[PDB]
Amino acid sequence: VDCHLSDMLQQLHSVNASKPSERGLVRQEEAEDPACIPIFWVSKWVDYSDKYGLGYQLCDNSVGVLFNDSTRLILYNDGDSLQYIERDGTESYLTVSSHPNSLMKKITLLKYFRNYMSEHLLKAGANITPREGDELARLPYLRTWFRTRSAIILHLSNGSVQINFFQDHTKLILCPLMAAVTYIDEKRDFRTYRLSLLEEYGCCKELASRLRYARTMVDKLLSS
Amino acid sequence: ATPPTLSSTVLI
Repeated sequence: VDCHLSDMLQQLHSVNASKPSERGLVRQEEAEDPACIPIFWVSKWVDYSDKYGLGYQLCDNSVGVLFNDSTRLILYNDGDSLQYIERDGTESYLTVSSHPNSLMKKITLLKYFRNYMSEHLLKAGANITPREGDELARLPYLRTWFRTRSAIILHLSNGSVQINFFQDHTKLILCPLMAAVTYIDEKRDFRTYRLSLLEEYGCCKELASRLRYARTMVDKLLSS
Repeated sequence: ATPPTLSSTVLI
């Protein structure tokens, strides 16, 4: 799931080079694929980077924190099972009930972040139903993230890249393994498209613009 | 309670 950014960059290059909003008749609806709907995405997030780090919630109700020291702590949706990731990327699986005294500080912080998100924030894509075996899938963690004047970029450990636009609340979820893109528009409508089909049928200026922006963002992730 | 730097969409 490492070399996935370069695949995503190639997929984006391909779609953007085809100038999808410049077709004779763009038939975006023909590029839709319900089978390509992602299993995981960031439904909530909090920036506390000045002192602690970034807290986030995934759509399965699991919470995670990417601390300033570049370590990660993830609490599974059961509210007891924990995953701790060191800077090197080494994973450790523990529980709140039987936790090392070494993680007491970081667990307390995660619980504050979890409680903040629950009390204050709206769940993105709350209406989406999970598939028959999705619950057994490996729970991803937040590898890296950054902010711009226009959006927040979230890079997950499973290779997926999420871009949340600030002004209009639109969101992109790029999955390189499925070569697909999920777009959540201003009306909160959730649509998943195959990138090879957007090349074939085209898309609206709105989505085409976000995809050009996404290419710039993926380039930044690769250069970092 | 100190408010965060930024956050996702707040509830209504």
